[PDB]
Amino acid sequence: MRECISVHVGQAGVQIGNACWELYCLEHGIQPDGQMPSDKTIGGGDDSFNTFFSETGAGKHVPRAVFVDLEPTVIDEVRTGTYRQLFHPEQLITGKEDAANNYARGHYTIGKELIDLVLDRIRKLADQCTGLQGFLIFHSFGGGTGSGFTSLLMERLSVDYGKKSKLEFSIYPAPQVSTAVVEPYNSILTTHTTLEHSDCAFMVDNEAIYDICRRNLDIERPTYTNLNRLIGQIVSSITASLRFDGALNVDLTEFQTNLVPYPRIHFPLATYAPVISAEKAYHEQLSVAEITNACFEPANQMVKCDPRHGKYMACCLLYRGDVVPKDVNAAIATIKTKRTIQFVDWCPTGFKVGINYQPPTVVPGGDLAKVQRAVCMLSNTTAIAEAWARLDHKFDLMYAKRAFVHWYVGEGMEEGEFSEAREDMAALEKDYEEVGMDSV
Amino acid sequence: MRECISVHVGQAGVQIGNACWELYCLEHGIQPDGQMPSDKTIGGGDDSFNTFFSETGAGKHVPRAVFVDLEPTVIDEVRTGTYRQLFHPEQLITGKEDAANNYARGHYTIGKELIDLVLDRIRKLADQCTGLQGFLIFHSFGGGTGSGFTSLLMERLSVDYGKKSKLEFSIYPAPQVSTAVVEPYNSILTTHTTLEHSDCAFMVDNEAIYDICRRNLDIERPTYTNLNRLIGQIVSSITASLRFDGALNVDLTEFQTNLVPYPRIHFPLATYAPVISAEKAYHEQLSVAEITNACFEPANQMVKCDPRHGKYMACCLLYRGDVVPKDVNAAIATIKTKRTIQFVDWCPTGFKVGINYQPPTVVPGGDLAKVQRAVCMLSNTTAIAEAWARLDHKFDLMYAKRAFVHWYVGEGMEEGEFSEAREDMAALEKDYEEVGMDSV
Amino acid sequence: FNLYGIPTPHFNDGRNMAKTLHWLHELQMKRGAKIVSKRVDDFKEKFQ
Amino acid sequence: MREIVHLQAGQCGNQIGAKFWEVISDEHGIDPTGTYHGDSDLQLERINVYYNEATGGKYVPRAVLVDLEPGTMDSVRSGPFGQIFRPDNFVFGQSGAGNNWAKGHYTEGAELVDSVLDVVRKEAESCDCLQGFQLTHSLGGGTGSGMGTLLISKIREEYPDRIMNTFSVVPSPKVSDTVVEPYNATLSVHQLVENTDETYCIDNEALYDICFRTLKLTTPTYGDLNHLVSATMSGVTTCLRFPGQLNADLRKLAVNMVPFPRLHFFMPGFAPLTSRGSQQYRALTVPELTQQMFDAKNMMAACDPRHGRYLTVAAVFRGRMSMKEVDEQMLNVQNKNSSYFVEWIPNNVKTAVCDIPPRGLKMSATFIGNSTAIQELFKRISEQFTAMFRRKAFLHWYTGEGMDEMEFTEAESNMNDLVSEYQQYQ
Amino acid sequence: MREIVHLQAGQCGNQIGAKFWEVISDEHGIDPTGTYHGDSDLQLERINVYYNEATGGKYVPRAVLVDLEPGTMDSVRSGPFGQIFRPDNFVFGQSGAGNNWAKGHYTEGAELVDSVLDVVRKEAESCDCLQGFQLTHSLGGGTGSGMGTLLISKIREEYPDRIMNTFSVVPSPKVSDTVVEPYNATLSVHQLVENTDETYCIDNEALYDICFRTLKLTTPTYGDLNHLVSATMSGVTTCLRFPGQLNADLRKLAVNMVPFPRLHFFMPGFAPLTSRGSQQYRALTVPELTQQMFDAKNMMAACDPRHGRYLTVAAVFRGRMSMKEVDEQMLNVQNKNSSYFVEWIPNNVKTAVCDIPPRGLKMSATFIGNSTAIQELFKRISEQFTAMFRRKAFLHWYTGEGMDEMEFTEAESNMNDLVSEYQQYQ
Amino acid sequence: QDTMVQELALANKQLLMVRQAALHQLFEKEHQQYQQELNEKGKAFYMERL
Amino acid sequence: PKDYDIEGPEEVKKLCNSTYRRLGTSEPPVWISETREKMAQVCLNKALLN
Ligand SMILES: Nc1nc2c(ncn2[C@@H]2O[C@H](COP(=O)(O)OP(=O)(O)OP(=O)(O)O)[C@@H](O)[C@H]2O)c(=O)[nH]1
Ligand SMILES: Nc1nc2c(ncn2[C@@H]2O[C@H](COP(=O)(O)OP(=O)(O)OP(=O)(O)O)[C@@H](O)[C@H]2O)c(=O)[nH]1
Ligand SMILES: Nc1nc2c(ncn2[C@@H]2O[C@H](COP(=O)(O)OP(=O)(O)O)[C@@H](O)[C@H]2O)c(=O)[nH]1
Ligand SMILES: Nc1nc2c(ncn2[C@@H]2O[C@H](COP(=O)(O)OP(=O)(O)O)[C@@H](O)[C@H]2O)c(=O)[nH]1
Ligand SMILES: [Mg+2]
Ligand SMILES: [Mg+2]
Repeated sequence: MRECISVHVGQAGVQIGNACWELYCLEHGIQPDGQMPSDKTIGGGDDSFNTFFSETGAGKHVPRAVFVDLEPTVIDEVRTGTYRQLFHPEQLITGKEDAANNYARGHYTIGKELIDLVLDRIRKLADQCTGLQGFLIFHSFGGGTGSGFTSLLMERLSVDYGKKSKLEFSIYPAPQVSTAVVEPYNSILTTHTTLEHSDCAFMVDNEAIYDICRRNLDIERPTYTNLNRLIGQIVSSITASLRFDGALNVDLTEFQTNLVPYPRIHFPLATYAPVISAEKAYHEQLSVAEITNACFEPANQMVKCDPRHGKYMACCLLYRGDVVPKDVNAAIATIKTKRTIQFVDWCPTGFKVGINYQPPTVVPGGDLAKVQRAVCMLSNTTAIAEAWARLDHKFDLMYAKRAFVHWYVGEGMEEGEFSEAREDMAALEKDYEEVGMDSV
Repeated sequence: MRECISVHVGQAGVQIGNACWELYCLEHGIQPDGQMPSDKTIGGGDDSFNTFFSETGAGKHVPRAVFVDLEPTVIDEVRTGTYRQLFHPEQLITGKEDAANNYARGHYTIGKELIDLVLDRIRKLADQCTGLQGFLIFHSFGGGTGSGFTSLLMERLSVDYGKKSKLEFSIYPAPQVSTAVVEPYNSILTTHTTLEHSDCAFMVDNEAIYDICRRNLDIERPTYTNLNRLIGQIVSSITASLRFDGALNVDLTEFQTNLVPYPRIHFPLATYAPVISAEKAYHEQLSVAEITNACFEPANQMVKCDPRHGKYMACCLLYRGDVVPKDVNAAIATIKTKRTIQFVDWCPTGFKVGINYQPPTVVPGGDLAKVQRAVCMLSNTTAIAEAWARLDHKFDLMYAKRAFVHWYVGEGMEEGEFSEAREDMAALEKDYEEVGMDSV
Repeated sequence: FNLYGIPTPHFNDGRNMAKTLHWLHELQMKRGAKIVSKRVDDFKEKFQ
Repeated sequence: MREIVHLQAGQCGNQIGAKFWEVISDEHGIDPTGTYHGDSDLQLERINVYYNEATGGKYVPRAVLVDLEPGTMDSVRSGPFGQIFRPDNFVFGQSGAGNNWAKGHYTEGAELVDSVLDVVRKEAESCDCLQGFQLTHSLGGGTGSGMGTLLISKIREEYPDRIMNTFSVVPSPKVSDTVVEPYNATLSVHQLVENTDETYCIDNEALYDICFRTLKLTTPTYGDLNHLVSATMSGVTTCLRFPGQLNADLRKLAVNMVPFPRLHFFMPGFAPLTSRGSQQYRALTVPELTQQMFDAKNMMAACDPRHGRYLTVAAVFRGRMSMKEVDEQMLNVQNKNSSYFVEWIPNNVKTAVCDIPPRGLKMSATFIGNSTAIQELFKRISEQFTAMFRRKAFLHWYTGEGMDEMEFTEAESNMNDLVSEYQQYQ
Repeated sequence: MREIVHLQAGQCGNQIGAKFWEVISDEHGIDPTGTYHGDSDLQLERINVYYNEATGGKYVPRAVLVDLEPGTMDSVRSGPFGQIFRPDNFVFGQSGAGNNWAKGHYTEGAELVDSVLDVVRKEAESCDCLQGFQLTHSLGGGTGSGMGTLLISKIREEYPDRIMNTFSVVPSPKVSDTVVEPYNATLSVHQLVENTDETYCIDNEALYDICFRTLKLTTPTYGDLNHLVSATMSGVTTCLRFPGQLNADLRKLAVNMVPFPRLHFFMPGFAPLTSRGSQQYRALTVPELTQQMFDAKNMMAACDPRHGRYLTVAAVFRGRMSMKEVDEQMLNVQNKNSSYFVEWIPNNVKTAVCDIPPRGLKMSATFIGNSTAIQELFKRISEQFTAMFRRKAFLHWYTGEGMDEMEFTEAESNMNDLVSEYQQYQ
Repeated sequence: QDTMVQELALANKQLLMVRQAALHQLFEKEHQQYQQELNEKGKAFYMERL
Repeated sequence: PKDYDIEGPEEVKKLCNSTYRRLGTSEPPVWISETREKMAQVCLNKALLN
């Protein structure tokens, strides 16, 4: 049983999850209540819901998720919304006070008083599984929870489930747009602690998806639940082989081996492909070639960073639908001939393919159309450095004035951590430089 | 799309707005409240309003106008009249004490106290509008805010905006009647600062509108309400191509490029041909082959000259309603053959046409019968110099012995502008006679 | 308030030309088929 | 759950607090009797933060009614929403404040802080988890500056981990309705530097001008003047009460704002003010909302942001909006206007989004902002104090009450220290 | 294969170009939703020429629609066949062009170039073997003449081996629909001759004289003479997409007709023209049909064929017809009017026959010409240019936004260069 | 079952091609004796250029 | 359009009372979050030879 327990921490994680879980309750016909509309399909398959929805006595297809937050305000919706009878009572856990955009509370105060309960529920969920391919995580490298409680977990989990794909998916600080002035700190802090506790981090930024939802899906003014739909289509196309079948099938253990090059540079930027409103699509050709080319464009990329300022070190093209192996091969050959896209020298190859046979699922009420072919290229580009450096510049721009620290030391975090992390991130940046230098 | 705002300065300018905005309210189903007529209110059905109207979201259509005048008595009867609910209560601004038919008071003394309010208001119209195609400045030439204020008003509009078109449909001092004695002083001065800034005018008088009302229409004792209505009929026809799609669209940008031969000659006509009572059009069959002849006929047009010697040199014809391009073409090819309506031989093209698919509308309480077709004609001619140097000759009688000057120089005005008007004025009449007969 | 001036029937989208560029000899064949005499049928199988 | 406690002292804080629960009882759906009459289940779920529970559906407000003269008590109970207030929360002395800091804080103050703390301790133990207290007063008065400042000191020592709000009506520059305003306000801010976590300085004619140029009525009342003040303190605890897609509470609204312990004195502001003739003529949208939000003619304390520059700002939002324009029209105030922000803090705005607008509107926003422009609210109140304390103006009314003259010297000794830390980033 | 991409510039190209798309979605069988509903499989035999298959059986027509306003596209996107197109090709500006070159070719022209040439490009190598480019515009107005002529310069640089077809609308001789045309005509033709291979010099007035004389329609609008151009326009390329016993693509028509690269000046025609009341009064066979193919009243350029000796002639036919009646009849035409042809060419005429007539027809044909009288089109424009250029009549709007005076003189020198190169070949 | 949505479609092709051929005989055979019957009452069809 | 008036013909003029019950008049008909309205959208809603 290729099972996968999903952990959604932080206001984002939960919102993102609600959306992601709507796709899952649709891929497999699981009525937003628990019961599967009596039918046999490619989703009703005992071996197609097990990957996520656990079976019961009276088809109560429970989710194998664990939504966590510290401020009841958000998960009370998942508890008084359409999907209230699904998420098992205590599979969605909440606290009483938030973390107030601060890693300290998330790691040395408000967090501690909860990790115990959460870990216990993951132990229970794991026990029910028979092959926990991985523990998909979804946080927010900016808020106190997705930076603090998320860190605490990744650490404690390491010494409990050990070598077990802990794939990540966070909203790394955006380039210009930002919701907080205490993110520069939290971000440079979490990475330092999670770096050696995470396997892969399919990162994604809000600004990027925004433009993507204005240049393509012309949804001018977009809400979060709009960007959270495509931040959830990536999770399906990433975890589709463990459910629906196909020719070449990729697993939640293949990415780490085919993408992460060295045990530190584990941050593969992500990009989907057929992002066209159900009004500008029909009138166009969405063939393997176009969709593949679309992904390697210096814009469709879902992270505000241009690959043309960096080198690729591993690309995982995960297709889905009526895709023909032959076309893929020819399309990948073209993206190799192009010299505007450059691959590093220590990666002669650098293409990991995967072709599930299930076409993209259409969410009832969304900008995306009803396509037949789709790709989701994860890429470990050395253009994530330009980003890490700007976050670093911000951390130093304020640490000099020891600003916004009064409420970081007086919550537990000794002033030392600031430097520990700062210096470590400086190593990551210098690390990326050498990794790029073409072999001599 | 394709929007253009209006500005009504002066009593003549604002009272045309007290009669022109009736016409637009009857065009697009806008009741005096400012809404769709309660019933017949679909969810959303056009963009035709957008040239002179804008949504508030709820369903009220605030007009795109600026009502400024130094006399609040002419502003109060639209503040307390039928259209108190249409105009935004803050765009419609007044002064305290009138400029009192002095160019000094409209540009130096009290004009300065209200420049900040109009230009702050006009720029939020420009910010709200997405693509602006012209300015509709409605201003007379007789008073101190009809003439003095619009000299300073469009001077600031020509430096803050630049390449936007300027339009005028208002009242020029009559050659034989007048309602003020200082009209040869105000009109001789407001032309000085409106040569390189203004690109349209209305050279003919208002007693021609008395002549059309009395002798074309079957009305005796016509009134300024009837005069203001007939001028408002022409503003709707020049802007009929900005709301209603026709056979060939003629929007606001090439009214500029076609009707000005030289940059100091920017004076087109305003001739609405079918000014026909209900009592005559039951009696008469109106054809498009004759409505252009009637528009060129000395009878129906308001061209204050003898059109025997009316030397037209840049014509523009705009059609509304049941028209076909050949009986436009057959009538307009017949008219170049036809001799005593003398044209310019060195402009073999001469004409341009515009055809709209909307029939001409009628307002209740008027004498015009709703005609199936109408034509509006704006031709730049050189016969204005007969009515132009005569107004200069009207200024020369008071020029010698300095009558009425002590109200100017006594209250903020230099005497040099009384001279500097004259040579620029003599240079303009020099320009009109220079284009006469050099090619024979 | 009445229709004043000459009504000229026009069709702005332009179906009038499509009717007259349809060659009203197969308009009758769309709406049927001709029945001619036999001795224009039998004559013309000989000398045309 | 997420209970916060509201306090108020003096007749200034009482007319603020009475109007503050005119609008929340309107918001949650509480009638002037006490029963629920709303239309949605959303405004009954997190009502625990302000309204308690009693048998019969009687949602009781959560306050301690503090004053020194009972005339304001009759003003509160005889008001339109004065029936719902719990009667033994009306704690009142029988001798007036004297318009004086001294007897309001030392002699008549100390005789009633035990009777206020007892009902504060009584109320605060019936909740499950408490975030903090919230107090509205006037620095120019006698009760709010005298007793209300002592209550700030007492509840901070007892509950150190809890957050604190004060909504202080700072004295006005141009008009003055109290001569001893430079005396009564320079000693209350002496305790506001350390005993408070969030301070929202509010000027009085900064309410008069906005109510004149924007709400556009030539004759304002105190209730309309208190209406704007009640809007933002309801707007600050927006996501604390109602759901949304980006939720921030009072503490999360503190951490992202102040970089230093003492620089915590703020500028409130409410964005969607029109007047009611032009509610139907103006299209309300986010770019028009955030333009009037950052425009300083709509500033709720009489300071000019042109003289200094903002340290950080926040703007929590209401209604059913998008996220692209609470970013594109929010970077634009930073990038296009870059000289009016400090350069040592890279980003400068907290954005929080709720789903529920206030009762009456579709889409609203409130503005709070730390600035260097608060320096000259303290410069002039120094100049009002330095020119007046030097010639021993009214000290015999203060040194005869039970505090020495030397306690006045420390008042500007750390007010000027507030400045030196304000002026250093200028 | 042999596909061509369509381009529509300006408003005039946006109806005569659009009216082609109802004509050819009539002829190929494509319904206005976009799918296929026809009767014959020879209809979907070479659909690759004008359309590209999108998804699931619909044929979106490939065309780049360029204009400076969206309102002329409001009659195209919301036409009967507006939702067969793709919305990405609807590229447009924001403000007006207003018949000016320096506004439509220099200032506002150059801004929209990057957004038009990318969608021209990215649609060009989506296919395998490009045959040519297919413009549709006018010469009277600079909104489309300004953009269409520039689009020639930037396409011919990177596509030198492709065939250029432009459907220019030359000004009518007697009366104009725009006063500034003779500037717009010479500034078009100055590099339209040197950068294009096929231009069709159709004016509106000859199309009118067709509708009055050989059609007997008293009030046909702009939707009627458009169908006369559009249905003729399909028969020019009828051998690309419909099989025949002697095929002729656009290009072997190009190699055959023009001898010298100064002559890209063609005149079309259509063979079944007569009234509804004059149907049974006429014989539909090619001895009774090629007469009106060569008649003066079925010429779309208003140029006298008696004044004009035809240089090269292409006659492309439709339907099951004999080939000796194509060839013997064409010399039978040449015998009676041998003086009004040229005699240095042994065969002035090129023939081509297709096997598929249009709907409602049993046999049809269409004409492509090249005559001596197309000179008088160009001298008249020069006569209307020099009289308008002598006093620099409308020059101050060209000089106003970035155009040099000398480019008018270079165009006029090239204008009479075409007249002098053309009279020597006579 | 996924074969069966493809099985019935090709079976519809077999019926389609066998009824077009049979209807082709009927239409031509009817048309000839339509001509034959009219030729006895002194009428006939018009063939173009007959 | 004042709810309460201070210059009206009444006798007692309470200055402590406001003149306006609300800041505006246009409250959204229904009160629904985006995480509800949106996620609550899942609800919403041949051959011749077979
Ligand atoms: N991409 C994305 N990010 C979100 C979304 N919702 C919240 N976030 C992130 O959440 C961060 C702000 O913190 P919160 O929303 O309060 O979430 P949190 O991690 O629980 O933070 P605390 O409440 O302080 O503990 C921002 O940086 C956002 O990036 C979402 O829907 N999409
Ligand atoms: N057609 C028309 N013309 C009007 C109307 N009202 C005024 N006029 C003309 O406007 C002129 C009035 O003189 P102005 O110089 O414009 O007066 P003003 O603009 O109010 O300037 P001040 O009086 O100084 O404030 C008269 O000569 C009329 O011919 C009107 O209602 N309809
Ligand atoms: N904002 C506001 N201020 C008020 C109101 N009523 C009184 N004040 C202020 O309170 C100040 C006087 O304070 P005082 O009555 O002595 O306060 P107390 O001693 O605490 O009761 C004056 O300067 C007023 O500006 C009100 O309704 N709203
Ligand atoms: N053949 C034809 N020409 C048209 C039609 N509509 C407009 N025109 C031409 O358009 C010309 C006017 O110039 P204009 O439309 O402004 O061209 P633009 O500026 O490029 O858009 C006239 O000369 C007409 O001949 C039509 O339906 N058919
Ligand atoms: Mg949180
Ligand atoms: Mg006046």
